[PDB]
Amino acid sequence: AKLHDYYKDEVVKKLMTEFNYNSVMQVPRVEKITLNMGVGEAIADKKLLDNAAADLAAISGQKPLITKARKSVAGFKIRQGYPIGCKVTLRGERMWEFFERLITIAVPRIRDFRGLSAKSFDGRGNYSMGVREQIIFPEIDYDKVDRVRGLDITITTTAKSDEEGRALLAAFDFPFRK
Amino acid sequence: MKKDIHPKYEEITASCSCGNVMKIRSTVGHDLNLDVCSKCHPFFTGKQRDVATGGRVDRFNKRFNIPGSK
RNA sequence: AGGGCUACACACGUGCUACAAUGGCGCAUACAAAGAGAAGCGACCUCGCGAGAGCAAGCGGACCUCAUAAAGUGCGUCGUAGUCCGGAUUGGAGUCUGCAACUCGACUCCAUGAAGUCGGAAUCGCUAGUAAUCGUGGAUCAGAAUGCCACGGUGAAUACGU
RNA sequence: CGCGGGGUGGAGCAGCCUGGUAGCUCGUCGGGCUCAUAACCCGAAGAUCGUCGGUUCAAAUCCGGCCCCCGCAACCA
RNA sequence: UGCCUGGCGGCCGUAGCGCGGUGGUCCCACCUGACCCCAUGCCGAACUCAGAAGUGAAACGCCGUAGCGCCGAUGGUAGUGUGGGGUCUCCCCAUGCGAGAGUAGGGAACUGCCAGGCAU
RNA sequence: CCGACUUACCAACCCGAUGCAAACUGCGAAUACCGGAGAAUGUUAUCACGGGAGACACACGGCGGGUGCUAACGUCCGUC
RNA sequence: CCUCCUAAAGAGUAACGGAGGAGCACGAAGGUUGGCUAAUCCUGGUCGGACAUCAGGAGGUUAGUGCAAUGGCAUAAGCCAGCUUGACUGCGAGCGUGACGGCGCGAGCAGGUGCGAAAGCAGGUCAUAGUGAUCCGGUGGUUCUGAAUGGAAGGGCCAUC
Repeated sequence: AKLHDYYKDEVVKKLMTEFNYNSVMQVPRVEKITLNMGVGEAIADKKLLDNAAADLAAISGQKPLITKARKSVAGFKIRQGYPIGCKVTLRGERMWEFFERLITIAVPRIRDFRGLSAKSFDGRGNYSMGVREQIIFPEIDYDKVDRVRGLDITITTTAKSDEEGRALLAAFDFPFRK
Repeated sequence: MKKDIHPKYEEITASCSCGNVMKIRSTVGHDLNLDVCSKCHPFFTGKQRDVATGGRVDRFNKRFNIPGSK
């Protein structure tokens, strides 16, 4: 995982020293990147479910855990235990390797989106990147029956607070949105 | 490490760098927080004349009458 | 001055282009009349896929030019398949006329490419150079015709009977 | 009971035995007729053939069961 | 005998919570690597496996702390058996029983078991 | 149209106080109830199974409470 | 017929008293093993409102529970995945219980079975509801009888409509 080798070799000392920390798991350490993707229900025949499956497929090769509408209450309606969003809690060291393009030069894709700010990660250092447009692997075809917009990417952190959050996400590199 | 899903993940070795080491990133303005114009450069060539006609090697000083050619 | 006159959901009157195999597709090939033109029409030249571009004779009009009629013919070609018709739409590039082509232009061009497979009830025009069809030219016109006006090709069916 | 018979575009009717097709009429919404209106004529729209399943190029139709009605069934100590 | 971690406890909010401070080969976590058992409605994060260094940070023991939760007297007080009265579904009086809440105040825990380190 | 320099203005969560309950409890007597050990008294009362029944139409009164107008020489139950 | 109260701290308790429901659903919604933890509000967010999903936090059961209500629960009883069919037959110590009919509950025995390394478990469903006495007839089993004898009907016994 070269981003995480960059963090092991270069960033851990940069961050440790500059923030004056005393122990290695006191120091910042970027954890468990997760995603969602929320579908406009699954549709009457489960076709927007297929659309969850190929979009996940775009940046995790797996299958979805697939989250279910536990309660269903107001306006999206019914079933109260049928499939909805598309979560992946990614693999470890490999997930950190994914992190080599997974929110670094994910930029030729980006057109703006509501996340990625060095002010509006939560007051707990936890954040969600809703990307819209798929990263690109280099293989054949670009007819995926596309679901144009997808993927809230919820990065998780050894972070409890504002200061560990902007340790990450900003000057760990890649930069936040300017 | 469950050995039975996830079929690819890494195989180019993640080459991207500038424009030039497979695919693009360019400048320090690599945060791409806007859309696509699809309409600027080369018509806007760095200049504001939008296709004057085919090249002459004369290009005289002032004025004319086209159907008299005198 | 800028919008609007030109909107668009929809219904109606008129003309357009076609639905094909008498045909459509390519090359080659033949014979029109009538017109308009000085601040206009504008060859030949050399470029340009094309529109056009630029250089410039010439014209003052049976002289030059707009301007090469086209369909038709001749051979190849497609083989009834919404196509090799039709090409509207729509993207991009391009030419152009002009204070200015976005609302709202004309035109080239490349790509893509829909409806239409003879059309209820109803309904119009037509007897002869007429009908049908092919193309030409001009007035309005800075530019901007599918229409208007006129021009000529090829050129018919039939009206028994009131 | 057992038997028979029915279960059609909003509504009311066509197709039914080797079957081939969703028809007709009202009601709709637009057209046509006449100087205009009236009615008249007309185009279009409007369905799983109550349900499931078996077959042929063919099931609205023929077969069982489901589900739903209805006629008869002088049947239940 | 003492100090400390851990397993198994007794008892099971005076035991808990917050708050603030402390500790690392003794053990315990996190912890790195997952090849192989095994495992993820997907995910070595979890479960599981191989294991040092890092590290006491987070976790967890420990220590201080009454903010909180909690326990909580004494007295009085309502209610009540029975027995007697005035009357109304209302109390007094006899004598027994006598709360709940609040108050003073207590209160951050005592305790058995084997093992392991350390002190001795 | 976003949002906020800008609170001038509203009532939710929350906070403090205060009251209420048949079908409310983080709390709880008296008494009644079960079983146990012992003292006393009690013509064994009680307890088994047999002969014989009458009975199942009760009201005011204290005590507790439903209905009712905390009406009824009401009504229905519990207790005495 | 079921749940609360009246109903007086055992519990039975009455009224055209007060308030709600049931007349099944069940082939996993049962068993067993193995695992796992809610409502709710807030902080941030691809479009959903922060009020369908996501991560985090606060919360600490206020959710869940096939179907009222009451009790229940975190060993979950709830949520899930495998294997599985103890929704076992014969019995049944002892009892709460009802005038009776009758209803309920149960360790263990014996057999045969499934899960589990295993101790262990399971004789349905977390509990209380989901029903119908006898007669007659009906189908099935039977090592029971089967009017002179042998067989048969018929009847008995058992299973079930």
